[PDB]
Amino acid sequence: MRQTFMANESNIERKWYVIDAEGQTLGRLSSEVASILRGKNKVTYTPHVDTGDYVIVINASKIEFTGNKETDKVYYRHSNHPGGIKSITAGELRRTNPERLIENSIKGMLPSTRLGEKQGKKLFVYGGAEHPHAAQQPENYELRG
Amino acid sequence: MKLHELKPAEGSRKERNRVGRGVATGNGKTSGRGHKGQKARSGGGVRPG
Amino acid sequence: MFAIIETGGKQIKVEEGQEIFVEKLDVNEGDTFTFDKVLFVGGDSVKVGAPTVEGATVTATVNKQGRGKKITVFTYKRRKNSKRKKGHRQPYTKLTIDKINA
Amino acid sequence: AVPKRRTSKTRKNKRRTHFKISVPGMTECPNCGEYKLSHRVCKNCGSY
Amino acid sequence: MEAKAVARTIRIAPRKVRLVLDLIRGKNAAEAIAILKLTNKASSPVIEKVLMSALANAEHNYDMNTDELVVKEAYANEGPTLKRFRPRAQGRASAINKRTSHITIVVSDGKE
Amino acid sequence: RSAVSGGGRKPWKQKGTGRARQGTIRAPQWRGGGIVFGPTPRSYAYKMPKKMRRLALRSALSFKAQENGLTVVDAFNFEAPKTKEFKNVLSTLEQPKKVLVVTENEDVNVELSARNIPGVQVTTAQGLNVLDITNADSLVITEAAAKKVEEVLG
Amino acid sequence: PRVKGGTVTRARRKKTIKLAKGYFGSKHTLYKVAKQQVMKSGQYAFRDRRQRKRDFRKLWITRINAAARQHEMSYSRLMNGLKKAGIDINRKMLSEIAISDEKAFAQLVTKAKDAL
RNA sequence: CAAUGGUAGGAGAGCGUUCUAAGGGCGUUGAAGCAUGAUCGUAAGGACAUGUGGAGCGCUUAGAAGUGAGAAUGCCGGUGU
RNA sequence: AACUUGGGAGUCAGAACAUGGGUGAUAAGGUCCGUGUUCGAAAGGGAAACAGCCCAGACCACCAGCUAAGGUCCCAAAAUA
RNA sequence: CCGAUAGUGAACCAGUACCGUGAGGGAAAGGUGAAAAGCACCCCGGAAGGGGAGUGAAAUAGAACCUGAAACCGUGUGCUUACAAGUAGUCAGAGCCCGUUAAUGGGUGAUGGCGUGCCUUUUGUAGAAUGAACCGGCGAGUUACGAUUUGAUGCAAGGUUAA
Ligand SMILES: [Mg+2]
Ligand SMILES: [Mg+2]
Ligand SMILES: [Mg+2]
Ligand SMILES: [Mg+2]
Repeated sequence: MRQTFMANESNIERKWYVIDAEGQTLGRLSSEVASILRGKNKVTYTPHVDTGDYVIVINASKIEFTGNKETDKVYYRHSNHPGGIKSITAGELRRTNPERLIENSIKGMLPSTRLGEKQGKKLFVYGGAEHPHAAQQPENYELRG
Repeated sequence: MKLHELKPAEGSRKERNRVGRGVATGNGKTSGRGHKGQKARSGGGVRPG
Repeated sequence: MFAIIETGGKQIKVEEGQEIFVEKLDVNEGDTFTFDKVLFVGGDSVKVGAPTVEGATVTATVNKQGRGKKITVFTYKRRKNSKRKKGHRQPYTKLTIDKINA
Repeated sequence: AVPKRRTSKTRKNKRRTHFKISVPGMTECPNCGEYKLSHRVCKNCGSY
Repeated sequence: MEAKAVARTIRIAPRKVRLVLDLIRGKNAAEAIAILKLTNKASSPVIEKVLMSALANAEHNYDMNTDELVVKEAYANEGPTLKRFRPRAQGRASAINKRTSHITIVVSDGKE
Repeated sequence: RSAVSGGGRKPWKQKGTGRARQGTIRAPQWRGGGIVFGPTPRSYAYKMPKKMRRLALRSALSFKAQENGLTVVDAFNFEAPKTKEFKNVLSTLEQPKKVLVVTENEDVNVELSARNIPGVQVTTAQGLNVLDITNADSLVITEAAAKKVEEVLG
Repeated sequence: PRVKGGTVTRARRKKTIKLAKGYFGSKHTLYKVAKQQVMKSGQYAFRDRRQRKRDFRKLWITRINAAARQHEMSYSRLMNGLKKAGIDINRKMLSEIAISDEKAFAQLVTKAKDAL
């Protein structure tokens, strides 16, 4: 138990990032975003505290799918009522409520712990060029190739 | 020898084995008899020969 | 002013004035120990040793050769009348670094 | 029909958090100065 | 600074008396007496007797003013239950506990 | 479970009551009746071969003779039982608190003179035994008793 | 001679109850469940004293990967290059140098890069 | 230098409890019990301190056993849900 | 290592997998034999979870290192090689 | 040899309370203190109880009276807890309280990893197979005689006695 550094809220510094979803594939942007807001790009990563940064995804209506999973790739959900299952294709989610699409794609790549939910709360997705978070002074973030 | 320092002959005495007292002794539950059948019953076993 | 020493089967990052706890060494209380396996020196001037740095002894004063807090190792198999219990207390040596050499 | 397990002390004391009585709806009697039930006769004096 | 009164082996179940005892803990003596006289539970007159006894003990043994007195603590703990039975159907007999209570009230002037 | 009073009827039927099957009220698990394997009256004495008995006596006496714990006196000639005189005799002989006095035969006066001194025991040459010799810190033996013991013990 | 079981059952049960201090409800008061929980705790502690070393190794790995990718270099390549260079600093010490002295870790990155 | 997972099961070494023998001790300036504590040993387990308690009890060596419980729809009591 | 003489046992319900076969229907997580392994009595890593499959046998510490089977976009350690 | 679940069923008005038509069956229940010195008097209360005063070395020794465990029930608090999925622990950990048989200290615990009780019986049990409401006490390889084997010890072509 000798000398491993542990981060706590008294020395965590979270920053803000904008990520453009124009011309990017759903899963490949989502995995990198999940890595950012988990805090895994930080040298000071600590698994029991929420190190990591806030992320804004701005365009999010320009996200693309390979193949033909626009018409395939159906999202199902149950209402907890008998026969209470309904579905929406990925293309319909993109044209109506594209913020939910990217939110859910990134959220599914985060752990289902309490920390995971808290970290997924640091994600703000907008289906259009503009965001209201100018007071937070975000920096543009380019996705790794 | 003295009556407060008396010693038996080495190798003459040995503690007897008490059976069915805990599992660290090795003879705890079934007491060295295995599990079932005549051999496990009290007064079980069969006439010699 | 910041060095990496190799002792026990481990490595420890030390700077002068620090108290370290290592696997038991063969010294007495109040003696001086010299670590001669130094892999890295930091601070303003950096010496990155391939195996060791070559030279760079680290001297320390040894105090309180002791035994750690008692662990009680216990294990049991479930429906088999099998369990084992035994204590353990690791010996350790407490040293205080007083010189990083290079 | 019959309990399947004990009720722990925690569960019991949770169930009886709302098992209590309220203080009486009482007011000082204007004539005699002693407490009485509001809209009732003051039993110490007998007024109103 | 403190006055005590205990009523031992009161033939009322302590779970039943602690309901009324919850209303007067930490209250002023006058308000406590009014609460007791106006709440309609079987345990109210019994607790009132212990309260008045504690107040009298205060006044008579320690000479403290019974106007600055607060109900410092009030509790009931179990006493020696009495075991009885009820004849149920088919010849079976079911136990009945007639429980008893040790009721303690201490009043204080809240000073030293 | 046989010697305990009563308990000869089956306390309740074997099946149907929901209770553990029982057969007597004095079974060992029941309170108030039945000890399984208790003490029984018996003897604890055994025998050792005769030569071993005499070797044990000789070894006890030899141990008491190498520790300088063997004092030989000529005679006792106590004409009346008097404890005080025997105590003075023992003190003049510088004997430890625990001492075994050995006479040739049963000296009534010496026996009576040493009954009430605590830690002094009287015996004859034929009455010697290993436990008594090993208990005493010193032996005070009369010359005639010494010769008799030498004759008897080989 | 008879011996009744006085003052050994209590001491043995009590020092297990004391060892179950802080457990929920029945598990710090009743001997039967306190013993089971102390047993399960001994087993868990034995397993976790081994799990701990691999958990901390993977923590150090993650930190080194994050520190290395700031120099456009993967963890795999960095470790391979440090082996090529003959450097034998553990993952623990690498993580601490990256946390404390960024310049020194940059120097280690270059010395592993030129060992290509 | 080598070995040390383990059930039926074999073997060995020990920890405690009551009693007895002998020696040596402790106790109203407070014994045994009980309670608490952050103490010691590889385990069984051994101390120390301080409260409670108010007259008995350790240690050594050796002898005997009604010598160790979590389970038997166990038995008796007490107390819950 | 093996064998002989003696003291003490327990076992006589086995399971899956692979493979050579009978039976059944080139059915069964079927049943009966031959052969090996594992479980039984085996923790650890992998196979999502999963006695019997794959890797591998826990004397006890360590916040050291190298590998096996399996892996290296995120959950989740390591190639968006 | 037993020291109130033991030792007689019965240490105490016990073959008695009690059960049965009857033969019969059959309990449970010891301990104030050295001395009764067993609380004069005052106060609340109808009383029961209590608080003073006093007796006593001691009164949480006050008559249910030596000690007074555990289950169980309360009253206060230091730290925590109302977005969370829990065989309840363990490993890692900040914050907040505290300070010990002073030693890399004690209490709690945001959050992360791992983690389906125990016994029995089974090829195999988290098992929705068995058993235990909880706590305490009691509760199962013994003794005698013979046989055999191994260790020990004497003596040895001899060894040993039984009544
Ligand atoms: Mg009827
Ligand atoms: Mg079950
Ligand atoms: Mg269930
Ligand atoms: Mg049941």
